[PDB]
Amino acid sequence: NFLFLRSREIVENQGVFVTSSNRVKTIRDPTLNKTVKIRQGGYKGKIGIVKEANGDRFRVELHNPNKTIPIPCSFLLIESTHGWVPYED
Amino acid sequence: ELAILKEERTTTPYLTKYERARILGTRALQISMNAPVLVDIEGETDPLQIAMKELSQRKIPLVIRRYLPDGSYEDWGCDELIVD
Amino acid sequence: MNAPDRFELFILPDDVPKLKITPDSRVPNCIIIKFEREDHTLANLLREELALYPDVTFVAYKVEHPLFANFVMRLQTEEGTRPKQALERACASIINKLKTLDHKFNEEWNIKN
Amino acid sequence: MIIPVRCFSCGKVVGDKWDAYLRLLEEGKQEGDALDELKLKRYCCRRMVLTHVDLIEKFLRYNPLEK
Amino acid sequence: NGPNEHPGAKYVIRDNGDRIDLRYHKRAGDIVLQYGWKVERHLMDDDPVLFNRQPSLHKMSMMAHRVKVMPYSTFRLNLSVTSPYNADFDGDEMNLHVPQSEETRAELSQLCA
Amino acid sequence: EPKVNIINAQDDEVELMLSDVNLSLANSLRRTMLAEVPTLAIDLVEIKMNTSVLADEFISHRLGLIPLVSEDVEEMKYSRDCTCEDYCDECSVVLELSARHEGEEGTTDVYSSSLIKVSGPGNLNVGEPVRRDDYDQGILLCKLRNHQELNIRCIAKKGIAKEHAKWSPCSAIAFEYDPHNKLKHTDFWFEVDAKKEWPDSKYATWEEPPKPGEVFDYKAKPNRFYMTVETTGSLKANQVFSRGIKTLQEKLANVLFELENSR
Amino acid sequence: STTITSGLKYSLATGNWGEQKKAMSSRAGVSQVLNRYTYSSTLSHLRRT
Amino acid sequence: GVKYTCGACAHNFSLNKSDPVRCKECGHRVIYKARTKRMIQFDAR
Amino acid sequence: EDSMIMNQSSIDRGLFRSLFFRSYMDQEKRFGISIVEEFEKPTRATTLRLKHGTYEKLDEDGLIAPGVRVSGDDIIIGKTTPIPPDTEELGQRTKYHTKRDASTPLRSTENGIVDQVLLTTNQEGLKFVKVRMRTTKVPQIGDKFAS
RNA sequence: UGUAAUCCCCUUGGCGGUU
Ligand SMILES: [Mg+2]
Ligand SMILES: [Zn+2]
Ligand SMILES: [Zn+2]
Ligand SMILES: [Zn+2]
Repeated sequence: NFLFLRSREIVENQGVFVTSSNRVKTIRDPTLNKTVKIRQGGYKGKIGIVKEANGDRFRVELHNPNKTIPIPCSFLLIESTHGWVPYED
Repeated sequence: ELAILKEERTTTPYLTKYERARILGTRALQISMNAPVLVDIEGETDPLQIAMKELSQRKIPLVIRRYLPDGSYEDWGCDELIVD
Repeated sequence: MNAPDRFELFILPDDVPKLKITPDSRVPNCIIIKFEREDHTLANLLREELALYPDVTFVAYKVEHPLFANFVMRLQTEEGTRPKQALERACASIINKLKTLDHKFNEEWNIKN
Repeated sequence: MIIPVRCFSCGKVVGDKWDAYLRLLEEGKQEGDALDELKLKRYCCRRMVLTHVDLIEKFLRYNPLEK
Repeated sequence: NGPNEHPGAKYVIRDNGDRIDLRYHKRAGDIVLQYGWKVERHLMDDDPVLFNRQPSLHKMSMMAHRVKVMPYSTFRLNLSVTSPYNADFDGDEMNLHVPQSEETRAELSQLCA
Repeated sequence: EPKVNIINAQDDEVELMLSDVNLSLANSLRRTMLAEVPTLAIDLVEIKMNTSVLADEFISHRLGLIPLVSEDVEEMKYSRDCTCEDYCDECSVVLELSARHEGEEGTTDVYSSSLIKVSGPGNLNVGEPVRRDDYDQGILLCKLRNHQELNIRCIAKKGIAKEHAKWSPCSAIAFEYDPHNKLKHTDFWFEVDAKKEWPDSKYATWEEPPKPGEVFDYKAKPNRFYMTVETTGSLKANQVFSRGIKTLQEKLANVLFELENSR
Repeated sequence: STTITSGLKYSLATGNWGEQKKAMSSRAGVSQVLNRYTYSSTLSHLRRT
Repeated sequence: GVKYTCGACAHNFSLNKSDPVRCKECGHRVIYKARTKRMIQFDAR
Repeated sequence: EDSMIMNQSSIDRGLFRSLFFRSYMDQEKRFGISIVEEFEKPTRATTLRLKHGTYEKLDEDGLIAPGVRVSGDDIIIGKTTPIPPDTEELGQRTKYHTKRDASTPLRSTENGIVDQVLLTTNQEGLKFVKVRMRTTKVPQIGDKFAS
């Protein structure tokens, strides 16, 4: 619960002083690099590869043109060892 | 010594375009850094537009110091310089 | 690289209304209509149909930029007539004209088949 | 490289007339008469067949890379 | 909106000077902005930018325009300004410089416009 | 009030004369036939093997341009408007091509007749590549020599020519009015005499030439339009004309519905 | 055997027509990379002075 | 583990990252990798 | 001002469309009696200072295979150079960096399909690869034409 | 709970593009 605050105004101990946190107030994506297919929207049935997997918005590069597009997770079909699987991989 | 008295000021009484541009830039920066605004804002949000509105009403709290070649200077308030 | 998708010429986004109407207060009884995902095909048809109505005193349209698929139309009628009613009458009249044209073409094609 | 499917200007399908055009030229018909016999009226279409250079016959002379 | 969606932002800069990159941040929605911070937002419409063509023979070869974001990959000019720049559209290229401060933006919009 | 008079009729082109319509209506009809009548064309190519001398995307571009029979495309749905996961039989047609050269001599030509329809909507006459006759080999797609094989699977979708020119049913729509220039809509460039330096229009005999003593008529408007509609074979000429009219009607009806629902 | 081989190869590779240690004051640009953008460009390059 | 094709006789074989780079049957010094087994899709535009 | 208007439908039908090829070269250098470079798919554990691109498109031998779509900054050739090991052998379970990455990434502004991969030996008997990338360039606003 | 990565020569010469 100890915080080590340093301030340039304070000269003692080069501004370093210990103060408890209770006394202060404030001032691995398994589908990455996997082949995917789009099932809805304006890109239905296009094969791509997932590049960014921050969350709920996947960046998929398209094999058909030379471009990368965002897409929601619900719109993807992740390839597996047995056909195409929806977003439960 | 170097300062020139208000009675003997001989520079132009108008705001030159360089002074206008610098004053507007400085005021816009200050407003963007949460300085108090001296005019009522209707619906404006751009700091530059607020600065222009302040300038049109002669409410900018800045002073122009015009440097003569010999080193002496004249201090003109932006509220007493005529703006086109 | 920066080329937009071709389907954006005719596919309407959900948040974009197909047809936005705003009054033009500079002159009496005038409205400004903004058509989205449309071009000269509908605009010229509507304009030349409305230009023949005795109660329409000003009608015009323009496409602001060829790279954006929309056009804006200015309509201004007499005192008695609301402009939107005139627009509806124009649409219905052109529809009837196209219907009778289709019927006559079918008759002629069957005759000459 | 190989005869285009559609005429660039208008869009008439000219890709199915290359063999017939060569057959007609083989029989001694002139190029204008051969193009007329194929019902190519607009000169935009006529330039497609008239000025086509068949380069695939040169690419095919190289030994295939697989077997 | 993030650094890939227009309008968006690339960085958030705190008061102490630390830069928060929005590409590599997993909790971008969990960022609250305090007064005095800086957001390195994308270039938007009506932003003054300095525009230049070489060789710069006279002072009309550098002038400040207002940004309008458009598709495709070329800078676009009204044709009346092709005379001071000595430019035509047979392959010429021109340079664009973005001001990075309120003072500099005011200077561009009030002097070089 | 509008009238239609057909001059020549064929499966691939119709030459007709419109009258008692505005110029704007005829031009809108021409534009609609050119770029807003839905047809069926190959839109995805899955290349399982391609050892020919042509690039994969070269052959894909060539395939997309092959016209397919689009008679019953109205019953078909747009790909983006079909709720089915992936592609079903109600929003896509699957064609397959397999070509190979046997023997160590000679060259094999790959024609569009080799495109075989595998799946599609039930009992709908769509998807088959257009053939001039029963013995027409079709569009030349590629050439092969020994040990070169082409094995692809193509998917055809419904679209309009606004999105890509491969969905255009028409080739070139000749359009013409006022052969004798009575309306003075054009001013004729000339060196000596403008009358004998300009060729006569092909419809010049369909209208009486102006009398020598006739004055200009400022009350006249273009009234008779001569237009020829040529198709690529995916749709018949009458089908193209009727579907262009129907598409224009649908567009106007949509505008009317938007207006009525706005209030 | 390395002397002549390396000298010829260096002069043809870099275009400096002379010894490798006398690169300065030697006539440069004698040898150039063949332009293969199109057939006419190659033909023009092969007949240049 | 990965297939290869000779540049002269077009003979398929494989290498184990330790064999000399050479065709087994004609001794050519230039070999090519084989096409990937992934799906290749094009937009036909 | 020397611009021109082009027909979009003619462009769609293949007017002035072209094909673009670019080749990349790399080879294994010899620095000493037993210090050689190796074509391999480097791992995040045994190598240090990796490129920010993706290595998932490389095969077992460190070379991409033809027919694979590539984007900017992707790694098309995987190469590592040996480095004298540090004192990490203290308590690292074989997971200590012995090699440094020298991979070849695709150019940042370019993308396409891997067209053909060539593997052979140089004059010195070391491995030597060439990778050719293919893409199609369609005319668009700003492209230069001339009569 | 197994948790993913941040870095690039220099010199020279040639060939070009826009004026
Ligand atoms: Mg120029
Ligand atoms: Zn043509
Ligand atoms: Zn479906
Ligand atoms: Zn061999």
